[PDB]
Amino acid sequence: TFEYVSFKNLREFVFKNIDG
Amino acid sequence: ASVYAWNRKRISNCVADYSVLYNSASFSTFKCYGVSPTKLNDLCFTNVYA
Amino acid sequence: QVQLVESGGGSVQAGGSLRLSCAASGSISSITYLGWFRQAPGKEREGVAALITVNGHTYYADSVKGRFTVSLDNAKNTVYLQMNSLKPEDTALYYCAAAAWGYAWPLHQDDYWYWGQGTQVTVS
Repeated sequence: TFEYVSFKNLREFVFKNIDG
Repeated sequence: ASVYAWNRKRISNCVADYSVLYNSASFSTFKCYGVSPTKLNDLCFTNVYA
Repeated sequence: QVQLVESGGGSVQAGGSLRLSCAASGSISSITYLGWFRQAPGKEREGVAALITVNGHTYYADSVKGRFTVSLDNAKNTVYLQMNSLKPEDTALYYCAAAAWGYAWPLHQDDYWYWGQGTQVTVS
């Protein structure tokens, strides 16, 4: 029910699921 | 749509103005339950299926 | 929570003029719709005049079309009903009703309205 449009590189990420 | 096939369409991630609905000059039996239609535009809620 | 006081009735001859009123008191900004009713002796109470308070749109029945006018006075907090070109089929009890849920043309008795006490209008 959603849509979005966005070595040498290090694509770091951190994910959190709190309060819904 | 049809009444054997009134699909539960999901219109999402946009905005719907309702002030042009009162100035549409065509409404016959415009019925709002629960909340008044005056306070429909400013405050919204989830599950906006149509 | 909304109290309606109506006046302006009386007896007038055919072709004359009258001007009903219906003052509102209580939750005024929640009221979105004022409709005028009419109940003849031996007939069901039907819808005659209609007025959206927010929009200013007027809706009239086919038997009163071209003769009847409804107006809103927000300063005096009173809706009006001017009677022009009267005929002796208009001898009835008139009622003013208020709605805080929206507008519905045609008027229906079974909906939720704030009902007044009624005014006698007698024409002959």
